[PDB]
Amino acid sequence: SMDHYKAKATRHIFLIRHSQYHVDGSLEKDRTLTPLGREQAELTGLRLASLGLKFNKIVHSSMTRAIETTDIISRHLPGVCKVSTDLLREGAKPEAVQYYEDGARIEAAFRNYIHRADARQEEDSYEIFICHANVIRYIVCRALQFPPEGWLRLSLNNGSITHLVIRPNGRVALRTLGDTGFMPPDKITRS
Amino acid sequence: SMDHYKAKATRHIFLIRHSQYHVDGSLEKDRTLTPLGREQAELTGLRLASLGLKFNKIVHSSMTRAIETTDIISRHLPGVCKVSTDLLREGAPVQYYEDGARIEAAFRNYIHRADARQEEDSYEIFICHANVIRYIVCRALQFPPEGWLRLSLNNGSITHLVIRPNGRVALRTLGDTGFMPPDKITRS
Ligand SMILES: [Cl-]
Ligand SMILES: [Cl-]
Repeated sequence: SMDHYKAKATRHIFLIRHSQYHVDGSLEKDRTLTPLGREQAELTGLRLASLGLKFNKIVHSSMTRAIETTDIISRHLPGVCKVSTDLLREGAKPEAVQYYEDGARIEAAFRNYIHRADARQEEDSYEIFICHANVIRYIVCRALQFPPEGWLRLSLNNGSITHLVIRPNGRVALRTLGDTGFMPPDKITRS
Repeated sequence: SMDHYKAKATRHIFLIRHSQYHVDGSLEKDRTLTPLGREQAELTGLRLASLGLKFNKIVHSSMTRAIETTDIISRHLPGVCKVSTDLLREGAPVQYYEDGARIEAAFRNYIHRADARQEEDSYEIFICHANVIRYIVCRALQFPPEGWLRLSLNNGSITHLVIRPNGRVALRTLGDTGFMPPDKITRS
């Protein structure tokens, strides 16, 4: 649950991990989805469209993998606005500096997108965020008031759907985590 | 992760919540699956069988709703041994102290206990109720057990924990019913 949180209606937060991608592309623009990754994103779009929900917004990382996952999923959700954000990117001892930076960035995403309620919300909301495993796991554990170690102990599939429900008083329920039940096992990957 | 734990191989723990059942049934023998519940169990059985895994065991609650969910799922898993246990039974929706103690006992007997005989990676199914599944997840991951009620598990859902030999635990999915059509999904 969440301290100092007050929103006007319930929020349904769907956190989608980007699909399988070419980790070894030289430049960020080369780090596109794999053919399997494109099929994963089709399955995720099919699933989301099948829920009978009107989504308010798709917010997505500006990394190539997340833009492409979004391009595919959005075809299934005609009329839903898309917002690109650099805040949901991952940055380029190296390890410690990178973790320090990533910590700040994932907390920033939490505060900006999850803890921050919109004063202009007028009904229950259904919000899609397409991004990466660190920020998704972190948001889940942060929202549920789990320990700082905790997010590293989750492991989420490519194209997976995580559903958090946030009540106006800040009560949080995790309805599903890392759901790829809608994908055949021969399409399921972690990277 | 878990302290005082050394296993020989990795264990894949699949925690399945019983399907939808008749909550108002008078006696425990009347609290059977609803027709939709039988449908949910079939979907969960189909999903489990599709994973290409030879499951080592199916451990289930001795409650009617769990026995019935198991009956259906086991049809999809021929040859897999089944063990009934009262350790996974739930009490009513200060007797609650002993129900609490029993979920800890369950965690200890089934999850924290590794088999010295198991030298190969194992795949273990537990079919039981939302309270003990949520507790197990929190305990295995060293989350505040009071976190338990922040987790919501659909009927017939699959929750998957991975336990490495050194006791490191990963949560791979929680409350997965993505294999069920939306109109078949229930929480009670
Ligand atoms: Cl991303
Ligand atoms: Cl049960």
